[PDB]
Amino acid sequence: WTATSGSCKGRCFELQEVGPPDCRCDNLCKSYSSCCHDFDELCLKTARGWECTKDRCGEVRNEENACHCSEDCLSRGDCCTNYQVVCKGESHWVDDDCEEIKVPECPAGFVRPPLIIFSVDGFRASYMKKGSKVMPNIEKLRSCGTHAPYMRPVYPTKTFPNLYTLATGLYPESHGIVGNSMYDPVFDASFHLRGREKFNHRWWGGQPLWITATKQGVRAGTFFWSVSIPHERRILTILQWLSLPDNERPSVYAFYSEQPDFSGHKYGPFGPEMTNPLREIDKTVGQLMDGLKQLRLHRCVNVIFVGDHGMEDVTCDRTEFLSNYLTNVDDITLVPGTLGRIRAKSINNSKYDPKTIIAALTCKKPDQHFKPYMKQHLPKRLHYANNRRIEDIHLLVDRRWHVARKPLDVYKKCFFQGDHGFDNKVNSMQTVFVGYGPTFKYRTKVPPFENIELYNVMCDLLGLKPAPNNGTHGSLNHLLRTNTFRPTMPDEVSRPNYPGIMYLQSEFDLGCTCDDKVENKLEELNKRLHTKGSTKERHLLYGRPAVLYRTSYDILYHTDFESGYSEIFLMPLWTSYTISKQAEVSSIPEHLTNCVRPDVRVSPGFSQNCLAYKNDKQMSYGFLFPPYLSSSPEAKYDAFLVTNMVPMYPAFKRVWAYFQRVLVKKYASERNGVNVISGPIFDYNYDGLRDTEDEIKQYVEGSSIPVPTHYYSIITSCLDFTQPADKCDGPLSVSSFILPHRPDNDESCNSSEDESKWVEELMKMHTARVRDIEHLTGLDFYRKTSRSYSEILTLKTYLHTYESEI
Ligand SMILES: *[C@@H]1O[C@H](CO)[C@@H](O[C@@H]2O[C@H](CO)[C@@H](O[C@@H]3O[C@H](CO[C@H]4O[C@H](CO)[C@@H](O)[C@H](O[C@H]5O[C@H](CO)[C@@H](O)[C@H](O)[C@@H]5O[C@H]5O[C@H](CO)[C@@H](O)[C@H](O)[C@@H]5O)[C@@H]4O)[C@@H](O)[C@H](O[C@H]4O[C@H](CO)[C@@H](O)[C@H](O)[C@@H]4O[C@H]4O[C@H](CO)[C@@H](O)[C@H](O)[C@@H]4O)[C@@H]3O)[C@H](O)[C@H]2NC(C)=O)[C@H](O)[C@H]1NC(C)=O
Ligand SMILES: O=C(c1ccc(-c2ccc(Cl)cc2)cc1)N1C[C@@H]2CN(C(=O)c3ccc4[nH]nnc4c3)C[C@H]2C1
Ligand SMILES: [Ca+2]
Ligand code: NA
Ligand code: NA
Ligand SMILES: [Zn+2]
Repeated sequence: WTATSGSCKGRCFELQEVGPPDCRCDNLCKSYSSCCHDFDELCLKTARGWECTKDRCGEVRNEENACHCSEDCLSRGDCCTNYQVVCKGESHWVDDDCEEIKVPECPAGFVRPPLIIFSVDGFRASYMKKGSKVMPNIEKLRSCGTHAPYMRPVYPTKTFPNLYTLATGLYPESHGIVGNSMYDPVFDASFHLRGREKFNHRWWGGQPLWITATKQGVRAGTFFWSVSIPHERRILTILQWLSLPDNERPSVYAFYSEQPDFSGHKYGPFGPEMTNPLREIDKTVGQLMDGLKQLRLHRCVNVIFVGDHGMEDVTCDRTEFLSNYLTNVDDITLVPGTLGRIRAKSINNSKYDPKTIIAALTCKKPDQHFKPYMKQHLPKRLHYANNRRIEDIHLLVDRRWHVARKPLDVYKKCFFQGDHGFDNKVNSMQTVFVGYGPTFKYRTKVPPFENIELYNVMCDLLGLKPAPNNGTHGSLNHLLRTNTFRPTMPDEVSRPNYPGIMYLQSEFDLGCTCDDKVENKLEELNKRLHTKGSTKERHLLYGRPAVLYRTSYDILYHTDFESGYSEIFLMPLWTSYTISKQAEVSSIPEHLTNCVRPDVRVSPGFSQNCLAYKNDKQMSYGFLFPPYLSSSPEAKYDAFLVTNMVPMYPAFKRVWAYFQRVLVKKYASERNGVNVISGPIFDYNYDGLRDTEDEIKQYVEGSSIPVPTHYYSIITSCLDFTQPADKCDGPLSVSSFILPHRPDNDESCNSSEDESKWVEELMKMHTARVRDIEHLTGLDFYRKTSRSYSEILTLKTYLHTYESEI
C-alpha cells in the first residue's frame, strides 16, 4: 500500500528513497507503483520537446516546458542540451577537435572528477566499427579516449548477471544473479523478470559500486531507471543533479539504454532496422556531452561507455527439443534458451536420476547443438558452479541455437531473430568499453579484458577502496593516466626445503621396477651439478612460483625440469621445464615402458607407490615432465622418478599423452620455444579455490594419494617470437588450460577417433587465465621477470580464446 496523497512539488528525482506509505518522487517509483499523484505532471514534463529552436532563445521561462531556452536556464541547470549551440553560437561537442585532457578542468567546488557510466544493453563489440559511420559522438569518445577492441562479458551472457557483475566485480556464482530467471531452493523462491520478488535484497550479493561509494562518503546518482522515463529526461536529470550544491551533488552517475538489445532481439544483430537504434544511442551521447560542455564539465567528467553483452542471430527454427532425447520429459524443469539448466520437477520424486538424464543427452545426434554437463565439469574459465541457484545439470548451447523442453514451448508461450546468453568467449557475445576523461589515457587502445575488472577501476576513479571482488586490482592500470593502484606481490607463506641424497634404494618398498641398472668422473660431476640446480635458469624462467599457504614441500632439480614437490599431496604442485624450438621428441624405449624409480631425495613415507596403481583397477598414472621430451637417453631416467608421477585415468592419459608428445613440440616450433609449468588441481567443492587436504573426495584405492580434479599447464614464450622463450628481453606471451581429469571422454563426441581429431578442441574449450590457476592452486607465478608488476597482472588475466578476428 502507498497513500499517494503527498506531492512531488520541488522533489522531482529526489535522491533519498522514502518507504511506504508516503509517496515517492524518485526514478524508481513507477516500477514500485508508488509515485505521488503529480509525479507525471511535475517530473515528466514533455511540453515543446527536448531541443531549443531559434525562436525559443531568450524566451520568458515557462515552467511547463520539458527543458528551457530562457536566459536564466544555465543557473537553474535546466537548459535543453543544445541551448548554447542554438542560442549562443556554440559548437556541438562532437564538432570540436579533440584535445588531450592532461589535467581535470573542473569548476570551483568539485572535489574530484565525477564519473558517468553510460551503459548500453546488447551492444555487440563489432558495432563500434560496423556502425561507426552513424555514431559520430561514440566514435569521438572511442578515438579520443581509451578503448578496447572488445570487452569480455561473464557467463551467462545475459543482462542481469552482467550488469550486476559490472556493478560488483564479482562472478555471478558469487553475486548470486546467475541468470535472468532463478529458483533458490533455500528460500523456496523464484526470481523473475516480471514482478516484485526481484526487488527483494536477498537475491543481490556482494557490494555494488553505488553502495561502496555511499559507505565511503561519495554520493551516488541512482543507477536504476524506470523503463517509461524517456532517455532525454534521464540525461536532463543527470545534468540537473550535476548542478546541485557541492554538499548535495553526487560524484557517480549511471545512464542505461535498453537499445540496441531491444531491437536486436527482434531484428538480429545486423538487421537493417538496427541502424536507427544506433543513431538514437549516438544522439543521446551527443546530448550528454553537449550538456556537460554547457556546464563546463566536458573536460572534468570521466565517462565510461560500456555494454553488458553482444547479440547473435538466433531464430525459432534453430531450437533443440529435450523431448527428442528424454522419455521422462515431464519429470524435469528446464530453464531454457541460449543455456539450459535442469532440475527435478518434483522433490518428492525418487525416480529422478541426473546420470540417466545426462546420458540420454550425450552425443545422441550427429550434429547435436548443445552439450550437457554436470556444473562441476563446465570449463573452469566460466566460474559457473558454486551457487545453489545453479542447477546441477547444465546445457551449453551452440551459438545461434536454443534449447527448449517441448515444441509447444516455442509456439504457445518466428518472433525473434536475435538472442544472447552463450559461452562468454563467443565473438558475437563480446561487448564494448570506452573510457574518456582526464583520468583515462588519450588516444590509447588497450587489449581486450573482462568486465569483472571494471569495478576496481571505477573505485580507483572515485578514490574508493573496492570491496573484495574477482578483478585483479592493478591489471587495468594501463587504461589510466593517473589514480593507478600500485599493488605489491603477495608474500610467500611456505619456504621450500632443498633435499639432498638422503635415502638408499633398499629403504623403498614401492612395488615399482625399472630396467635402469646400467652404467666416469667426466659425466658424474655433471649429473651432480644438474641435481643442485645447474640448469635451473634454463627451465625456471620467471622464478619459482610462490606458495601462498602453509605447507611442506621440496624443490627438486633435474637436467630437464624443476619441481616443487608436496609432501602432503605426494606429488608436485608444479613442474617447470623449457622446450626450445630445436628440441626433439623421442619415444619411450621399450625396456622403460613401465619404469618407475624411487627418488633418493624424498622419503619412502612421502612417496607414492606403484602397488596402489596396480590394485586400483580404475586409475593409472602419467608424468608431469614428459619422458618424450628428455634431452638425452640418460636424462630420460629422471622423468621416471616416482616424484614426477601423477594419478591419471586411462581415458585422461589419452589427452595428456597427446598434449605431451605432439602439442608441446608444436607450440615450441610455433612460438620459438616455450616454457611449460604443469601440475595438478584439486577442487572437489567446485568453488574455484584450492582444496585443503580434508576436502579431497577421492584417493587412489588403498592409499593416501589424492586424485586431482584437473590438470593445468601454463605455456609462456616471448611476445616477440623472433627471440627464443629462454632469451626474451621484453613482454611475454602466455596460453594456459585447466583440463578436467575425467574417467571418460564423453565430453568429446569424436573421442573414438585419433587424438589428432579431438584433443586440441577439448583443450581450447578448457583454456584458462593464469589467475584462474592461481586461485585453484594457492601459487603465485611470474615472481621474477624484468616486467612491471602491473604488466604481469595483465598477463595473468589474459585468456587465449581461439576465436578468429572480431
Ligand atoms: C570471487 O571473489 C569473491 C569475494 O571475495 C570470493 O568470495 C568469497 O570467498 C570466501 C571463501 O569462499 C567467502 O568467505 C566466507 O565468508 C563466510 C561469511 O560470508 C558472509 O559474509 C560476507 C561478507 O559480507 C558475504 O559477502 C557473504 O555473502 C555470500 O552469501 C550470501 C547469502 O547466502 C549471498 O547473498 C552472497 O551472494 C554470497 O554468496 C556467495 O558466497 C557464499 C560463501 O560465503 C556461497 O555459499 C554462495 O554460493 C555464493 O558463491 C556471506 O553473507 C564465512 O562464514 C566463511 O567461513 C567459514 O569457513 C572458514 C574456513 O576457513 C572458517 O574460518 C569459518 O569457521 C567458517 O566455517 C564454518 O562454516 C562452514 C560452512 O558453513 C562449516 O562447514 C564449518 O563447519 C563452520 O561452521 C568464509 O570465510 C566469502 O563469503 C565470499 N564472498 C562473496 C561475496 O561471495 C570468491 O571466492 C572469488 N572467486 C574466486 C574464484 O576467486
Ligand atoms: O535498472 C536497470 C539497470 C541499468 C543499469 C545498471 C547498471 C549496473 C552497473 C553499472 Cl556499472 C551501470 C549500470 C543497473 C541496473 N535495468 C532495468 C532493466 C530491466 N531489464 C530487462 O527487462 C531486460 C533487458 C534486456 C534483456 N535481454 N534479455 N532479457 C532482458 C531483460 C534490463 C534492466 C536494467
Ligand atoms: Ca575448492
Ligand atoms: Na591401475
Ligand atoms: Na567421447
Ligand atoms: Zn537481451
